[PDB]
Amino acid sequence: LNIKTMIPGVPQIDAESYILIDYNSGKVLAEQNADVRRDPALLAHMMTSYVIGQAMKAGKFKETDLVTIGNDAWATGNKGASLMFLKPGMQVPVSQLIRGINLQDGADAAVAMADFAAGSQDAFVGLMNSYVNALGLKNTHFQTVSGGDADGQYSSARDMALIGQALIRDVPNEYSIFKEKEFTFNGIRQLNRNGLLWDNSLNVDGIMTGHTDKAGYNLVASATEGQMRLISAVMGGRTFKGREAESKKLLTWGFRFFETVNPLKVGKEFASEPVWFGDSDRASLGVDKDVYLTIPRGRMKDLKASYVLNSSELHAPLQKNQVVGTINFQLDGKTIEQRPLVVLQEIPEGNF
Ligand SMILES: [Cl-]
Ligand code: NA
Repeated sequence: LNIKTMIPGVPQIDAESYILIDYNSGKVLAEQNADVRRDPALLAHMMTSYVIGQAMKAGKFKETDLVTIGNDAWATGNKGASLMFLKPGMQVPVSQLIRGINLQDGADAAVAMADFAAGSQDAFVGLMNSYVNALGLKNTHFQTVSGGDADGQYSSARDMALIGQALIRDVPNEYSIFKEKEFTFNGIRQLNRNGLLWDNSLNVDGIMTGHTDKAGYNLVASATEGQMRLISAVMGGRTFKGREAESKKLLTWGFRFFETVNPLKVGKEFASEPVWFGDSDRASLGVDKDVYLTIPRGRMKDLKASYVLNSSELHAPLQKNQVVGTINFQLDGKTIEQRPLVVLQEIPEGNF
């Protein structure tokens, strides 16, 4: 009812679905049909990139390793021109192939990497589906690594934003690939088709874009402003003209009306409480995971922190990171965010 306590209107987005989330807090800022199962088109390669990134993180291979191209990679919609051939017998560096997945149809480079990383396309696809389970995605399923007609291949705006968040969070060295405006594939210079990388009003460093007639226009974008990072997923975009415009509009809106606060870090003492029957007198209390809250912009000065304990008194023995209560964060008297209150240091039984 104030200009201070206002609820912002969401801009009109000419697309079938969308979601906008904060990367750190995972807070959902805006959504429409975010769980509707859709053709992801070329965004499916975000999951391809994710699995590849996990393989490299785990030291399975390196960007300098040479990959031989098979007949499997050649058979994808079968050189009559195109110096963009991944022809059989070639041995391409992993560096070229992981970037070539992002480029044009990633089909032949994705098929080559699938065999390299997982032995076969089917096994690799099994890995994409195990990570759908690991990431908790409820509306994503993969059928193929090449391109994406595939009638049993789908995702949603939310699930695609979550894949973008995991890419950034879990495999940042693979995520770095996405901001490169240009790279050389097979000796020929390519440009990044994420045009928002050239936007000087926004700091966008990801992620992927893809259009087909059945899937419409699709973009997953990530943008930063200081320490704040937003992720948008816009899918089933209706027009060419809005294919980057709609996502820009969403991203700028989330930065204008929301700010992400970090009230408390792992290991820092939020409160202390006395503990009975221990070797020590007081329990050091806080969190086991960094607290990130996304709140209305202008409100961070007004945010109030408090806590409640699971009990009347703390009794030893207390394990490190044992949950003993709840931290509540309030604005205007109402609790908007809660986190678990843990023991920061073990208090074994004793005397006291
Ligand atoms: Cl993993
Ligand atoms: Na590695």
